Amino acid sequence: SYQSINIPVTQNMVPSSRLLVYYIVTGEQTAELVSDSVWLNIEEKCGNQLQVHLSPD
Amino acid sequence: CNFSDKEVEDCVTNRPCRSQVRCEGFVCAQTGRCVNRRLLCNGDNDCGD
Ligand SMILES: [Ca+2]
Repeated sequence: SYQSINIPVTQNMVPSSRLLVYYIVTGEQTAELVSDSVWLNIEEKCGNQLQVHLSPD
Repeated sequence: CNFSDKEVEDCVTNRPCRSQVRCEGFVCAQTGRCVNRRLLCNGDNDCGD
């Protein structure tokens, strides 16, 4: 088994992110770069989260 | 004189043996030759049997 990607999703990711995963395996005498990627859909959370309201209602 | 100027006897050994030389290729079933994986099904007997 291999470790999961456990990293927390960070505020610099909030529009979107892309995960790419790769390894080189060099079986026999020849290397192959092996890779994959997935689109990650992240919430549009603002970093400062400014909110505005009037005091009376 | 006589033939057989050499004796070999069985032993019991606790010592570890690292003789398992790795084969990334295909290990031939009867002969144990390590053929490259590319040589399977090429029409040549690259292993034995
Ligand atoms: Ca062959």
